[PDB]
Amino acid sequence: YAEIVYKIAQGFVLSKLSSKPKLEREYNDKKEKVVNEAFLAIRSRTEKQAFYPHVRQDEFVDFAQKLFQDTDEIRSLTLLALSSQ
Amino acid sequence: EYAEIVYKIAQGFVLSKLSSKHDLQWSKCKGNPKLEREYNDKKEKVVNEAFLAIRSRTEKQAFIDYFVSTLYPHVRQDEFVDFAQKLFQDTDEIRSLTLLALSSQYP
Amino acid sequence: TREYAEIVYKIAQGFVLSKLSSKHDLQWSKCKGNPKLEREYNDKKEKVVNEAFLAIRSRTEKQAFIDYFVSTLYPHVRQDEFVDFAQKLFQDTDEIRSLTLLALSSQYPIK
Amino acid sequence: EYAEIVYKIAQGFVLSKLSSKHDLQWSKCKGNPKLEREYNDKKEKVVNEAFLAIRSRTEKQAFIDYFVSTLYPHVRQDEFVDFAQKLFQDTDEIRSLTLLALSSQY
Amino acid sequence: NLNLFATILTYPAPASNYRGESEENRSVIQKILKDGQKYAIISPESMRNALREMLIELGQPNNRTRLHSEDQLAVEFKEYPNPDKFADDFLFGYMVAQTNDAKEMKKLNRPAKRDSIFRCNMAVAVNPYKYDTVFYQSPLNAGDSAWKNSTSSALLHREVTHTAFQYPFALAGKDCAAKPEWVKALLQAIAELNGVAGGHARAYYEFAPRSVVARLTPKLVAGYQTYGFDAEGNWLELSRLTATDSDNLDLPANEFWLGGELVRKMDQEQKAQLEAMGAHLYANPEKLFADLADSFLGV
Amino acid sequence: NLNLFATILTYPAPASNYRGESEENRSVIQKILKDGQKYAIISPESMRNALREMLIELGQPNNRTRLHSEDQLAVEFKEYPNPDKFADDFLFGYMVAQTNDAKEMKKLNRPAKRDSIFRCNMAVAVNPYKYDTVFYQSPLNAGDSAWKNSTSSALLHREVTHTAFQYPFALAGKDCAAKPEWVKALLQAIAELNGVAGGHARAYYEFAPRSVVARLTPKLVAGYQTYGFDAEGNWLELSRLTATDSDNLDLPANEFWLGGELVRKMDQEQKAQLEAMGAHLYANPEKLFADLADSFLGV
Amino acid sequence: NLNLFATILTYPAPASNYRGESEENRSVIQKILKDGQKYAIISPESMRNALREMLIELGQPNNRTRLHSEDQLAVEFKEYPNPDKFADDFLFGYMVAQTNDAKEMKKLNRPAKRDSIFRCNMAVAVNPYKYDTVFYQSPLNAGDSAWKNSTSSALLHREVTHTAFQYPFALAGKDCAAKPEWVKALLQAIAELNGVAGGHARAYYEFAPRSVVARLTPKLVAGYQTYGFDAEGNWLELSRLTATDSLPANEFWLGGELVRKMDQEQKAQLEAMGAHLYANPEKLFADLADSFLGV
DNA sequence: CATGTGGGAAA
DNA sequence: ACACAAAATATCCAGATTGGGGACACGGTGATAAA
Repeated sequence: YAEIVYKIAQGFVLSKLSSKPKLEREYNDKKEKVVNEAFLAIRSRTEKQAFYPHVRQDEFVDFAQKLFQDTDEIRSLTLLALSSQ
Repeated sequence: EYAEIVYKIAQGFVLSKLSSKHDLQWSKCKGNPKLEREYNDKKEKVVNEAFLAIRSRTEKQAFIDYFVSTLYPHVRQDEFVDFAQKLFQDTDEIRSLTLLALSSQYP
Repeated sequence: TREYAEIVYKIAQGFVLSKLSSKHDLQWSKCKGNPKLEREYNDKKEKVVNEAFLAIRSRTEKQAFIDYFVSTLYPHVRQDEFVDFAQKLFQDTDEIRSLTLLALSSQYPIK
Repeated sequence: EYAEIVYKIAQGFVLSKLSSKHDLQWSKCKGNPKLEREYNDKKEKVVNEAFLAIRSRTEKQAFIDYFVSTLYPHVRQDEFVDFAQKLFQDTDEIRSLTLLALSSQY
Repeated sequence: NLNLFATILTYPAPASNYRGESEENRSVIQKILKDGQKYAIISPESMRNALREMLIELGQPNNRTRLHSEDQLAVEFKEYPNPDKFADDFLFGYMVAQTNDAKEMKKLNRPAKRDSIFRCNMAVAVNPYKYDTVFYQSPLNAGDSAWKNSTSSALLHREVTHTAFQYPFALAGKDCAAKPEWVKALLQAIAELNGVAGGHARAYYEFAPRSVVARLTPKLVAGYQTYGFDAEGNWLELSRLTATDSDNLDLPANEFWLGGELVRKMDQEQKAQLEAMGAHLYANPEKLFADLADSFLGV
Repeated sequence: NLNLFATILTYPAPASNYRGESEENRSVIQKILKDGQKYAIISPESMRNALREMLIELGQPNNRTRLHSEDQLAVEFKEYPNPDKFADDFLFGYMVAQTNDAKEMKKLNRPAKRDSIFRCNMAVAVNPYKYDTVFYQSPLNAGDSAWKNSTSSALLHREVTHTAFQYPFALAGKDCAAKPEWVKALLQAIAELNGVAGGHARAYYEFAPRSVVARLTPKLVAGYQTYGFDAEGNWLELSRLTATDSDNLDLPANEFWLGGELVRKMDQEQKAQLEAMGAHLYANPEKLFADLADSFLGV
Repeated sequence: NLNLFATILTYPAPASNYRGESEENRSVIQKILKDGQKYAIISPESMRNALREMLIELGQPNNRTRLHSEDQLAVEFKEYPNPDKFADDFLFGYMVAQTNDAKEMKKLNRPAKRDSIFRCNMAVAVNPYKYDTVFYQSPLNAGDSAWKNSTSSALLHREVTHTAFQYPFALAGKDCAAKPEWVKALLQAIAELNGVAGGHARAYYEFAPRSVVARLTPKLVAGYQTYGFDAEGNWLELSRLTATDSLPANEFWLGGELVRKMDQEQKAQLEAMGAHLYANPEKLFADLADSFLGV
């Protein structure tokens, strides 16, 4: 289920990028570097801050998964987002 | 390729840190020997600093918390999954692998 | 591996020489004409090699031998074959322990 | 060729161990007959205890680890790797040569 | 009625009890089992020596005594070992012969001691060995040059394990003339065992109380048991099928078991039903050997 | 209904069985198999002697008995053996002779007994040998020189292996007039044999009940078995395809084999499936023998 | 249609059936091959005797029988053998007469009898001999001196080998008047034989069932087979270089125990080519004997 | 009877 | 919600020593018989 974290991270990063020819390449390269500021803020968390295929089932189930191995989740957002840039 | 990934990420990390500290593209060093001497001095300083940093902490969660945060691995677009799923023995062995890779690069 | 056996011998002798040179700023290049320097040189070599040999022989185990070898020893510089040699090492280590014991114990000065 | 080096290894081990333990050499032994007697009997004792220790534990790991003792006498400069590989692989004739060399010194 | 089979285990505690030897400065321990793991053992002759010592503790005449004398390991051997020796020689031990003197020591007794009424086997650690050691000491010298020991101050090592281990034993009930006086001493001694170690100055370890499962049958030396407990020590799972069909289904009967310390486990329901078959009542193992020794013996 | 086959294995335990001799002070063990490893064995005459001893144990007349005498191994011969002996001579053994007196002791019986009624093979450890040993020893010296043994107090070694081993046997049904009474005792003794070793003061273990694969059919000695089990102890993998198809496909019949202790393995549905054809019902081998001796016999 | 060849092997087991003698009294097993390795063999006479014994076991007449008697080894002459003997003499058995009795047994039958019909060969251990041995015997001495044997009691060695061996055999189809009834019994017996050794109180093993292959061809005794099986038992390679090229034809093979190997795809293609549809070796001799026979 | 060596990666 | 930046330099153990002593099996036995 690590691939799920990879997919959600990549999709959400692209969503923020879309929210707001070497010119096209440098634009994407510099903008993705800009979005890294949000991640260093998120990876400053210790336990308590900031809290696709389906919505009903995940809240019924994944909510339990989130609260028992939250220590695992720290590697996900750190390792996966960094791998992009 | 497993261990090759560790070697590549360590080498890329040391090169990236050296480029951040001092000008990159070593081929510009060229003939002036003093440039080689200072380049090697900075290289070994960075390498042994990382060596000490990883050596003093090799115990489970703290080790990975320092390893993932301060190192910049490759993309491994989809091949990374197997690297993540077997993380327990992966860490148990890559402590030694990373120590060996860092120790390999001295002048 | 015979190639890795030569690697082990070379890295052992290199570690011994480099540690002696760094710790007591002593160079064999000044051997000629200073026999007393030869006595303290051999004394320092005895001390360092004896300490290393006792430390390595003290315990035998997978994790202890592996992490002591990777921490307190600095291997030589090679481009790629380290992955092959290491991966061959991790299945079986006792022969590697015997080989490194042989290489380190061969460093004793004669008489 | 390795038989000669094994014999030299055993002889050097015996002489160096005796000299280190009880500070005796050949010349002062030649000094007076009592010292021949004492040095000779102690040499018999040490070679006998070594032979008794080595006569058992006949397998790969046990023989290798008991070979770890004696401080690998006079291995000297490793000009030749074939001893490290082929002889470690054979691990049988080495025991016979070591036993014969130890028994030869009495 | 004429046979007695049992196995005895111990409490967990750190135990070194070094037995081996090595110049490598590590007092090795004995390992025999081969399943990818190492198990520590205790050889039975040490337990035999402890039994002899305890028979010495109670009033029991003996012909063999250990003396503390010149460095060679020696025994004061006293009188001729006769089969009519009250405690030690008759119960076990043998009468050796090299010359056998003249006319078979005046045509007395028999120098062939074949029977050893106490049958003993080695113990198994039932816990995998760990490569841990202890850096417990450095030898130190003398300064006033009086009774000077080894010249230098050496260093060495030792290793310990946190383990609990069991052993089986058995004996056949044949004689009733002289045995009843001496056999009772053996059973009392077994309940209490003290020693069976190299040096009790460190890691003194005793294995007196724990669960026991003695079994007496007129089956001419036959045992359904396996002589092994679990890591937790609940070996009784195999008897779960055996106890249910005591009355019917062509399986062993109700008087087919004995109890021990393990009965004090938390559950109680099947202990109430198991009471209808076996004598699972003795909470204290020392009390068990007081009763079932009487039934096995003549009185 | 005229032949009986079986192969029997045991429980896991350490075994000493000191047989060989060595100047190097190590009682070696016998190895026969060549697959790159060594295996421990049992000589058949050892279990033959054990069977003789337990024929003595139950009330059974005999002509052979062991006595303790001068160091030459001697056995008391009692009356001259005759084929119409009760337990020992008729069941096995030959009346060897050098002179054979005059006219075959006045034409009494015959000096040629064919062979043992039942034939057995040596056992195989079915577990690789390991070079482990026990430093179990320290002989001492006499103190008062009274009945003193050898002067010095030397050191030596011994080795053991944690192993469980099996052995086959078979017999043919020829006589039914006097044979049944002693065949019953033979089967009862086979159900529980004890000994078959030199050292029982140390390293005690019993090895009769572990599983039975008995067979009795009028095929005149046909064996589909390989006389080999696995480490986990079940061999039904290759023989499960053979056990079924009792009605057709010319495959070994239903009342062709018997059960043992392996039937108590966890799963039961296929046990019920096999129940429809074969007689795999008896969990205890001792009960199995009491029934199949009657079935094989006339009554 | 008139000749049948076959080879038979068995299950692994220790060895027995010694013949040689030693000055220092260690029983010795036979050795033949001198190429740096040893092997154990069995002379054909032993298995011929065992086959005779099991022909006696089933209801079959005979003029020869072994009697247990005085130390000298003797065999009962019984009555004058005739070629029309129902089981044994017709099957095989050669008689040679020094005097030729009276006028060539009264001008009857034929004087010298040709065994023929049945053939045999060596049995080869197909596994090298090893120097392993066991010292076992510790004889007894009488305590009452009643029919006492040798005075002393000794300790001597004996050796065994964990081995399984094979042997070939053959027979030709010449007679069909009275032959089939006895040939059926002969095939039943050879399908399950036992003994062929002296020591069966110890070292008991039986070698009837294993992977058997037979060939019924009018080749006049020519065999493509090398008469050798795999040490591990997977001798099937000789079939692969042959079966795929059907230059033996389609109906030039049979099957035995080896057919129950887990692989099945090439079994199907060979089923349409060879009639090795038998998994039970006993069943094989029941049917293919009829094909060898005229009816 | 004794010391030796370099350089990159991605939507 | 726009933009800006995410640390910099020196140093990472020092010295002394690595078991000591006594002992490595005792006795009895090596197949008889027919070709």
